[PDB]
Amino acid sequence: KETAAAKFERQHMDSSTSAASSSNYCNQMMKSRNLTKDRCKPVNTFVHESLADVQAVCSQKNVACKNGQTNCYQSYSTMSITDCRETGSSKYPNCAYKTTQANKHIIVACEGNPYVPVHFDASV
Repeated sequence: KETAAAKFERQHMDSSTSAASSSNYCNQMMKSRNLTKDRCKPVNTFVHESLADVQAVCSQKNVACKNGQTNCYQSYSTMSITDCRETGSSKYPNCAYKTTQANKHIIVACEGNPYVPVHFDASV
């Protein structure tokens, strides 16, 4: 099936745009990446940097993950991100989102050989 690394790219990477494309960005992207198929995923973050720069985070600042595991890493620089958050009106199958752009440090969990991002933990 889909590898964990491929799943991270599908759920979290959008290098095509530099910021939140428009007020409709999250509605379009949550659907097109298949994040509304079985339910409305309540929150998700997209990162607008190159794949190379996000993979490099696995050699940056080691920090504890929210779940207590020790394989999380925080970026030294800020990155361009978009947060998608489920609105009040939203009801499956018609999921609806608010789009918010920010520049923040990202925290990701890394695994494997090669050692690559597999989950998005937080932004700070």
